[PDB]
Amino acid sequence: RPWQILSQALGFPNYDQELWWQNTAETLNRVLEQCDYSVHLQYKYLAFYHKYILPSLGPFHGGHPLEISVKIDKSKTICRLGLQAIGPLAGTARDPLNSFGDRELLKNLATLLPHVDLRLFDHFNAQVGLDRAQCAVATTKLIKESHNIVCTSLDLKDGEVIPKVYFSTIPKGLVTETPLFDLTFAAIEQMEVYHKDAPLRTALSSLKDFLRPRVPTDASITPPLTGLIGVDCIDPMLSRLKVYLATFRMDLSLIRDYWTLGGLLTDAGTMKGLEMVETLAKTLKLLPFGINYAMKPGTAELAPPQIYFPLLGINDGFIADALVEFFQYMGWEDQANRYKDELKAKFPNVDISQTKNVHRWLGVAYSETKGPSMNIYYDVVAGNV
Amino acid sequence: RPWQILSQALGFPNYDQELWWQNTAETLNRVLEQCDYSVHLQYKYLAFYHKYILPSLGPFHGGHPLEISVKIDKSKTICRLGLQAIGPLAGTARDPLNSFGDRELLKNLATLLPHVDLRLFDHFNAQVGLDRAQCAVATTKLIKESHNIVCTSLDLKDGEVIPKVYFSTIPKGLVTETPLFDLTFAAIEQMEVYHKDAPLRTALSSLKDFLRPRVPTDASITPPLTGLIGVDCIDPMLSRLKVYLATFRMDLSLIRDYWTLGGLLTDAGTMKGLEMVETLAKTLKLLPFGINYAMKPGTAELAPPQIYFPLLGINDGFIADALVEFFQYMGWEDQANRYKDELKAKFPNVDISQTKNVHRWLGVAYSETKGPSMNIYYDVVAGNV
Amino acid sequence: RPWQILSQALGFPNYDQELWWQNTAETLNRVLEQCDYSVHLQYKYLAFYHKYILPSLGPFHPLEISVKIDKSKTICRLGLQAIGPLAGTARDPLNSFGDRELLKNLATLLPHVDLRLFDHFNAQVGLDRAQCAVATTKLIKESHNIVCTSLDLKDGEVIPKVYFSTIPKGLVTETPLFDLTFAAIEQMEVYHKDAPLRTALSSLKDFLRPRVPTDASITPPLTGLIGVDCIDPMLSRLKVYLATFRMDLSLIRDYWTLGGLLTDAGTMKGLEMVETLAKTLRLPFGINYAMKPGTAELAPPQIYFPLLGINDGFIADALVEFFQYMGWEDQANRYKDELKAKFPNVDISQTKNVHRWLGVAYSETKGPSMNIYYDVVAGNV
Amino acid sequence: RPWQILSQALGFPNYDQELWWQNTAETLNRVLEQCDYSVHLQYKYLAFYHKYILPSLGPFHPLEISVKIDKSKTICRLGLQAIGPLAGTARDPLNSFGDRELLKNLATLLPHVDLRLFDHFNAQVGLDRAQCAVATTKLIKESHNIVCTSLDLKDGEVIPKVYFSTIPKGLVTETPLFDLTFAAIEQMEVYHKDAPLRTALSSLKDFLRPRVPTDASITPPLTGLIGVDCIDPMLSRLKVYLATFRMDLSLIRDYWTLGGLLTDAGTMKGLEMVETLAKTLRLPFGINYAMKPGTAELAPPQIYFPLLGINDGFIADALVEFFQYMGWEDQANRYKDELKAKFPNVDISQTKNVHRWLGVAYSETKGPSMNIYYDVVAGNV
Ligand SMILES: COC(=O)[C@]1(Cc2ccc(O)cc2)OC(=O)C(O)=C1c1ccc(O)cc1
Ligand SMILES: COC(=O)[C@]1(Cc2ccc(O)cc2)OC(=O)C(O)=C1c1ccc(O)cc1
Ligand SMILES: COC(=O)[C@]1(Cc2ccc(O)cc2)OC(=O)C(O)=C1c1ccc(O)cc1
Ligand SMILES: COC(=O)[C@]1(Cc2ccc(O)cc2)OC(=O)C(O)=C1c1ccc(O)cc1
Ligand SMILES: CC(C)=CCC/C(C)=C/CSP(=O)(O)OP(=O)(O)O
Ligand SMILES: CC(C)=CCC/C(C)=C/CSP(=O)(O)OP(=O)(O)O
Ligand SMILES: CC(C)=CCC/C(C)=C/CSP(=O)(O)OP(=O)(O)O
Ligand SMILES: CC(C)=CCC/C(C)=C/CSP(=O)(O)OP(=O)(O)O
Repeated sequence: RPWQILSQALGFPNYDQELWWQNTAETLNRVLEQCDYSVHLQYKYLAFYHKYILPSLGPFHGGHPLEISVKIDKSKTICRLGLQAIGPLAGTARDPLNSFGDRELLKNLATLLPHVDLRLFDHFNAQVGLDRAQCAVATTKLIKESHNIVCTSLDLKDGEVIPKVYFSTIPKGLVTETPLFDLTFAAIEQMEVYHKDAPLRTALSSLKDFLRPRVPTDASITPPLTGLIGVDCIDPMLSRLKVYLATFRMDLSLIRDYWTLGGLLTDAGTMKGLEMVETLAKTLKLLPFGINYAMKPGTAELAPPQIYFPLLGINDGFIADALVEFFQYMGWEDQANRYKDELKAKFPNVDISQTKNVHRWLGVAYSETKGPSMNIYYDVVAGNV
Repeated sequence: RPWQILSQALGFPNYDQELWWQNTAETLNRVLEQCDYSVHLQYKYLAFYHKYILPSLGPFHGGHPLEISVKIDKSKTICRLGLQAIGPLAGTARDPLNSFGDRELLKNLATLLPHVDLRLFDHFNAQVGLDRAQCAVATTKLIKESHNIVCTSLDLKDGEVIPKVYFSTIPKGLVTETPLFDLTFAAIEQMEVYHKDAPLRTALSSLKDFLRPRVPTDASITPPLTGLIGVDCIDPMLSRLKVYLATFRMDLSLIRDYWTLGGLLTDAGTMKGLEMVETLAKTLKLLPFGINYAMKPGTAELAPPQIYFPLLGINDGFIADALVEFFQYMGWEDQANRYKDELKAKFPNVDISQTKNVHRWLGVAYSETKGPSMNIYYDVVAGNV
Repeated sequence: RPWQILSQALGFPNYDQELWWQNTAETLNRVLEQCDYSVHLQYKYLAFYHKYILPSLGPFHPLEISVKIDKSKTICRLGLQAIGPLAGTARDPLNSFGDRELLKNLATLLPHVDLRLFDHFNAQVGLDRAQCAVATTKLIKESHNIVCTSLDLKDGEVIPKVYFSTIPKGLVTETPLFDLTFAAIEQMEVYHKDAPLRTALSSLKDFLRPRVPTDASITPPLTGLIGVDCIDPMLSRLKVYLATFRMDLSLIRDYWTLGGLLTDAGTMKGLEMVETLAKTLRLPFGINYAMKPGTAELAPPQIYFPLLGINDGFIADALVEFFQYMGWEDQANRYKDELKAKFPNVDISQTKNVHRWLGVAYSETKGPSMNIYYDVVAGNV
Repeated sequence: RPWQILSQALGFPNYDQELWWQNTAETLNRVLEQCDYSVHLQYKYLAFYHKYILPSLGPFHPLEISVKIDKSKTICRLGLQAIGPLAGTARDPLNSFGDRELLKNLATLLPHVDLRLFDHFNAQVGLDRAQCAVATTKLIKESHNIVCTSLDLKDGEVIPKVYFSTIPKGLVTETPLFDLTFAAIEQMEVYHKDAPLRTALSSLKDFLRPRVPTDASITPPLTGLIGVDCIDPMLSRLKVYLATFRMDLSLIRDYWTLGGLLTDAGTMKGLEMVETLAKTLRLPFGINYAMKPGTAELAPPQIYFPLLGINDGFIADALVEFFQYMGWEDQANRYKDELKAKFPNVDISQTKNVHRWLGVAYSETKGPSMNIYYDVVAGNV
């Protein structure tokens, strides 16, 4: 009902927006129900999605697909939306790298939401953004669906909408012929919060020392590489800063290396998470792999990253069986016994035992305070067509 | 909650729209609850009001106030919205009679709602609408809040939105120096449905014979007069056509004359409704009075009109006591025992025992098939300020 | 140059609008120059086209630019199908909203634009959603349209006109086209108060009754379009258009003279001219009968020759020859060069789709006139 | 005439936009003519102003048109405070969104517009919602603004500039203005990679340290504005503006020469000119120190004389006298007539608010220049 009511109440300004809603909103409503969001929050979020996200999605120019993800720990499941906002001139001479859509979205969110802060967005836009002529050069040197600089996620947590943004470093790297490592840390080392917070500066210096010998010292795009910077759109002093590595090679040895920061982290917390990540890899027998190093102001110590396993081209029925098995290993019997039925109900129009593109990523995390968590990213449109 | 959730989910494009929502939507949500609309329909209608009605309302140019009305019979209470849509150039040289806002609204409704039909709107717009130069002449000859030709109501019935429009005859009357009676019936006699439906033509001819000697034969604006034409925005063949009289004089004798069509209607149905209307007038000891004659294709017989009692300048605490008394007379004990508490809860920010502008109209009706009904029109903004 | 300056000053809200401008506005600017509109009017009309027409055009009948040529002057006109943002979907299957949106915007821009006739014909020949969906089943997939619009760029103003198709209501109601055409006209406010129009129409009916279908069929000749000016109903020309596939010298005489009703020298001079043009030279032929309130007498129609599928180099040579016959030596000596310059990105000697219609007219007061309709996009791609 | 043609072609989406056009566009057209912009550029810039500036202006600092006069030419510039649709409400208390909306639209219109410096300074001196609400308690009710914008109408292009106020972040953070100004500048990408800019800035700091507050107070002279060009950071002039209430011949010397640091004949020729202008002649005085990447040496500032509350007839006579002193006889003989013609709906001899600022500059390569800022609305109402 909510996704249908809102469709009857609001209609659509054009057919593209209708088509996006007809191929996403039922799934979104279902995910929200399954995660135990109340009716009022289902309406909150679907209304929000209708007004603010539909027009950002573009036509039904080369972007990553609209992704709904779930963050699962033993207590609860939190839903999140990941998108490439698309400007109305995206991919044309006037906007070759689609540099305006995501800021338009965030500007609109800043007058909607009382706790959204654009300062980190603006900071990183100044540091890794490009002018028109530089965007045109970057399109010549880039695969035709990487013609993007920023993208956006919306965490649907505690009855609020929490935006996050990701800035790609590659385009400025290609155009300026500057090493990715240098332009990443230079952009970070120029933040206001960096200049006033000793713990962040320590955490970063340790991260730099780990990354220096593993990533390129030259201007090449040779993995592993620092390809993305992530921030929360909140007070700079509260915001997690994230450095993402992209790489094509992952075996048990590189997992250990990335997870522990090459032997720096040796505590039982780290090793229990490591065992869990190694087990997951074995369970899957497994786009680049991602590694996400997270830092916060007021914290001098690096914690283990999150590792993202690409799932495109692996059968979704197998992934679902694999995840049930893995939830059993974790002692999450509740999650194991519903996952498969709940997956079928999110995507009723396809048979998951024949698809290979519905599960896209599986991110893994351990914290000592919070616990272990499972992040599953779905290509929503691929589960509705 | 729904009115608040939608405010958090959607925000506002400008301050005027926020201010309208802050002074209407809580009351609207409360009315909808009191009338037993489910949560899902409360969201349906409030979302609708947010997207479609807020931008039509204009700044927080001379129009009638946004009105929420309730239609009460013993079974149920139906909620309705009445508004003057305001175009963005309303009252300026480019649009002196605000001739565009209501059509903009209806165009938007025609792509939203599957059963909305514009043919009657367009027909009456062709017959009583004016060009720019004629609109400017009419502004010279009109009171500065009658600078309007059409207005709109939205019946919120059976989980649907049913639009109705009202066309004022006075402006074309003033500008063309044509009698109001003539231009009203001429416009009606030119309808497609009139040309093909003998019963409507009979019903109308009886109405004409009753109205001819009571309203002006000349071009004057001397009451009683045919001041408004009302239609439903549905298939012309299903649509009720309504002719409204405005007048300043009402005593028991004119009530009898209007109610029975000067002795034409003499059945017990008509006389029971008459007794009820006479009692209501006595109970109130009572803007013009309105009389609304309703016709439908396939019906050759006129039924008694609805009579509208203006309540502006009478104390709202007295009206509420008066209505409780009157609901008792009718044997509607349920409605009598809640009316006063429910009224206070619709308008918590004012003390109704001191206001005089919250109740605006009280319309009365009797049908033999449906039953007696009570129509109460509230100035929503006056109950929130 | 104006079309380039306005591009630099205004930009585009989206790529479709840019593309329409990049394939139409240079030509439009050139037509305006060739017709001797001043620089200020070139800017007036191109700025107008940018703000009001671009968004009506939809994603990138075809946008038509036409020229009305008599010996004194050449007047430029734009003919379009406005496209609503939900056109062709379940919510708007016959694109019934775009043209009214355009006209509402014009009613606040222009002091003399009147929507009463638009609204009257919309009420009479328009359809509701469910009837629009039935009509889409029974119609070719590019005739999913009810109204279109023209903008006459005359005397430094913009004069709108609208055209209502009768075919959809015909198919849905299974009513003869002749009956619904005249029924819609006979219901006008102006018809009820103007005897001369009623007479003129009764004579047109008497001529059309035995020539068009008495049944519900869509066979030619047929009353397929009603045209009105968006001005005071009492000043507005009402036009009834016939569409037909058969035209020979005998049918020309029949249509031109209303089957022998018109016999004056005015009529016969125009007849000789129209016969010659035919000799000099697949969409139907069009015949357009024009009536005005206060006029009881029918005049000869305008006849539209379809030119789609005929080579544009041949049409140009044919037109030069014909302008010579008329004693318009000036128009004959420039036509070919001016045509090349309107459409520089294409070779007009290779194309078959640039010239679309050639309408012809005679008046005794004004004179003979030539109306050339160009598919602008086909001369630019 | 262009401003009238564009009005007829484009109309207005709402009355506020009409009103702004009816009180600004005639003047803007007249200024452009007087400065010898061709008809095509008059249309370029008025069409631009219609589409992009009107909706930014809000409901009907004040919209300023300025002229930069040297002996060769006069260049026209527009200075505005863009106004967001929720400006001044709880959702946007310091109007922090309008100017970025305007610049985003300019970035797709114009090929050379760059937002990196805009974004950098927005991150450094901008505030979140709760901090914007605190600043509104501590600020006069028309200083509820953080950024404003100018558009230089030079060489047939539009060159945007932005100005960030430091005062709000100052009040909210209780940080000295001097510290936050330089901290924001010292964090630029270009500062970290350009030694000459760092040197130029260090010399400016050394001059400003003992003259402006060391505490958090808002007392003069103070660093109140940072100005940047919206172009490649490496080409962009960075400007630090002082606002002060006290100016005599001694402080002029002090500001002009950087307290004796600059002693060359270029500096002293400009100094004589600025002294004369002062003799010839309540908002503060402005002093604008300009730096560029690749330049290690500070040049003399531009000094802005406030003219609000002084009679405009007297200012005009004062300017004629001063153009004579400069040997600009042409500019002296037309100034007064050209001023009357810019503002025909008002009598400029009765007004005190039309001329707002008079900025003065010397370069050795270019020459002396005169910048006159007009409150356009005050010359039209
Ligand atoms: C801009 O980031 C992307 O588009 C991602 C992740 C990514 C990021 C960098 C890179 O070199 C390769 C992949 O590539 C994807 O296919 C994808 O789905 C990504 C992603 C997914 C979810 C999300 O919230 C952000 C990015
Ligand atoms: C256009 O109609 C109005 O504005 C009404 C009713 C009316 C109508 C005609 C007239 O000469 C005097 C009053 O005047 C009112 O004050 C008012 O509230 C009217 C009304 C109210 C509700 C509604 O749904 C339609 C009209
Ligand atoms: C709805 O009318 C059209 O689309 C026209 C003319 C037409 C009109 C009726 C008909 O039965 C068949 C064709 O068909 C065309 O191909 C075309 O170019 C038409 C036209 C052109 C210009 C104009 O102002 C109106 C219609
Ligand atoms: C925020 O800056 C302004 O609004 C200005 C200049 C100013 C700047 C800083 C300050 O502390 C006091 C005044 O104050 C004015 O009255 C005015 O007209 C200013 C101005 C004018 C044009 C321009 O391009 C920028 C600022
Ligand atoms: C291949 C690379 C480097 C990254 C792509 C992986 C991906 C889906 C990144 C977004 S991670 P995010 O949704 O923001 O998750 P949290 O870090 O807050 O748990
Ligand atoms: C003074 C005059 C003539 C009329 C004003 C009275 C008024 C409030 C008219 C709208 S009546 P309406 O809401 O459409 O009620 P229904 O007839 O369907 O019951
Ligand atoms: C009806 C058929 C088959 C073709 C006619 C083509 C057509 C509608 C041309 C426009 S006629 P129009 O431009 O409105 O010209 P005028 O009658 O005012 O001279
Ligand atoms: C800072 C004070 C008090 C007044 C200055 C008034 C002001 C900001 C004028 C604009 S300076 P601007 O137009 O940007 O001119 P240029 O420096 O490029 O010559």
